[PDB]
Amino acid sequence: IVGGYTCGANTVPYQVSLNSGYHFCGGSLINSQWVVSAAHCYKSGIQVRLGEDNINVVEGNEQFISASKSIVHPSYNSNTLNNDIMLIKLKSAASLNSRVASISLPTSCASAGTQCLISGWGNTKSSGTSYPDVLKCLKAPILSDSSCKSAYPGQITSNMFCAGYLEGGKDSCQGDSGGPVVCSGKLQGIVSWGSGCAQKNKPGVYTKVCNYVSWIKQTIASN
Ligand SMILES: [Ca+2]
Repeated sequence: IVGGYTCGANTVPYQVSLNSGYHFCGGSLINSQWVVSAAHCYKSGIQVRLGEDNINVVEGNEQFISASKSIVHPSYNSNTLNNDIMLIKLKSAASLNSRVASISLPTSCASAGTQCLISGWGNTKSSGTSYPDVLKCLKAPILSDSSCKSAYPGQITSNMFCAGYLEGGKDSCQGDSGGPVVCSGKLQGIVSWGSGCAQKNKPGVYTKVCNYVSWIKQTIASN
């Protein structure tokens, strides 16, 4: 997250870190057994880390649970990042508590102009690299479809939305991929892509989770 703030330990209790020996992506806990992330975060060999604040210090509220299964969307296209969504099943259920909690899936798609909470352990610099140890947060508004398409001509599908600030300075970034975009208390987006981070006229692009609720529900009813 570039231009964000330190969230505060465990104030984003649905945020997970995906670890393959190191943190490499975020995700969102949607019930005790399942995490939503980005398909471009797929790796074999994922451990889900819940209850994290500092990802480099065991502070006492973590749960580390191996994935048993990962399910990339059947229509994921890694070239365009259309359908950039994945489900990860935990080998055992998380113990839900004040620090480890699920986020609701949406009933309706979020509206342009809504301010959402985006969070992650990704890079904090637009130019260069600095990765934080504690979770960072950003409030960013959803942009209109027309503004999103103008920013990335020929690249935005109906399964993507833009959020952020066209002047630059505030955005998600590498290492935040797969993490949540929460709007009105629901998971509406997944950190998916953008041209650099926090550059002028290049807002973040997010997977539109409301288009995937029926797939998520049928897949979790079946696995
Ligand atoms: Ca920790």
